[PDB]
Amino acid sequence: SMRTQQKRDTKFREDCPPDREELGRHSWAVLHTLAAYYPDLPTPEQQQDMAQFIHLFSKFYPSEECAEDLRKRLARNHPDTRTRAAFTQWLCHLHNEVNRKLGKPDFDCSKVDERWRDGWKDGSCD
Amino acid sequence: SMRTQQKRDTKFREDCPPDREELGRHSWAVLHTLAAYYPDLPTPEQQQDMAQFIHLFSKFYPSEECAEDLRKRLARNHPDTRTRAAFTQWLCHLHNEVNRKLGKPDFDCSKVDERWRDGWKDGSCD
Ligand SMILES: Cc1cc2nc3c(=O)[nH]c(=O)nc-3n(C[C@H](O)[C@H](O)[C@H](O)COP(=O)(O)OP(=O)(O)OC[C@H]3O[C@@H](n4cnc5c(N)ncnc54)[C@H](O)[C@@H]3O)c2cc1C
Ligand SMILES: Cc1cc2nc3c(=O)[nH]c(=O)nc-3n(C[C@H](O)[C@H](O)[C@H](O)COP(=O)(O)OP(=O)(O)OC[C@H]3O[C@@H](n4cnc5c(N)ncnc54)[C@H](O)[C@@H]3O)c2cc1C
Repeated sequence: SMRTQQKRDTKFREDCPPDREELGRHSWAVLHTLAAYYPDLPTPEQQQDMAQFIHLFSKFYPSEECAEDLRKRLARNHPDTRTRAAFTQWLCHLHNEVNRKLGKPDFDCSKVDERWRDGWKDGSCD
Repeated sequence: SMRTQQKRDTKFREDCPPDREELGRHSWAVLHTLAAYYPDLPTPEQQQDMAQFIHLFSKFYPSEECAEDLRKRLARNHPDTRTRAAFTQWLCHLHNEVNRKLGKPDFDCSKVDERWRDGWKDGSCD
């Protein structure tokens, strides 16, 4: 007809405030990348500090419906910050809870190191 | 000649681990958007919590040269979390310190609400 709700075909200026979905994509990128490089043997102070960082993220996330849903999840499913393996997996399953809520498919958590740190073992990121 | 160092012309798969520059763009988007929606009259607990969030961000940022430079800055220039106006401006000047370090121009901090929350007053984001 002529307007379209397909955003890529409408709004061409990139230096605009993120919307809910764009803030979501930036935020998952930040969280999964921080997790990907977290220590395999973090000190107790680091484990405490990462748990507090996730908690404080949930207080300040500015999409209020998303933030409320996050604070509820963290109440039933505290972050496992014991190791890089535990924390990267924990955050992957959390992200999948949100994907399922929104009708998006599960991401295969076995792929988290390829996706967020190492690149696909086929070399398609190189 | 035939390879190019212009990344947009080389690597076409978007679901790859962010590099230093891509993690930077996601991270500034997250920080400036969190700041944009912070309260104008935050409680003392919120002011404390936002300062700790920035500190913990600086401990966990996984590009180590960037993170070290950040922790140095925060030692000389503590976050002003007293109000939304103070904090959005504080974070803009911090981002400009990094821009200057890297040979990028200053961003006009008077534009921060347009850029990160409201959209340009000319309506080019609508
Ligand atoms: C903490 C948080 C809570 C949110 N809650 C809500 C909400 O309650 N309601 C709402 O409408 N929106 C919410 N969002 C926004 C939402 O999750 C999506 O970010 C947004 O809808 C964009 O979806 P997307 O399809 O682009 O992919 P996103 O879900 O943004 O995913 C980005 C990329 O991450 C990778 N990925 C996907 N799943 C995983 C996984 N499980 N582990 C590792 N990598 C993965 C994929 O490569 C994907 O393209 C929230 C976002 C955040 C960061
Ligand atoms: C905390 C932090 C520290 C970093 N330290 C380093 C480092 O020491 N060395 C290094 O090589 N890289 C560092 N980076 C990465 C670096 O700042 C850039 O993110 C990266 O080089 C990409 O640059 P860019 O030109 O795409 O724009 P970015 O600087 O990523 O900016 C993204 C967008 O933010 C907007 N913007 C720019 N400046 C401001 C401002 N002052 N206030 C509000 N909005 C603004 C503009 O619209 C811009 O396009 C760091 C990033 C972070 C988040």
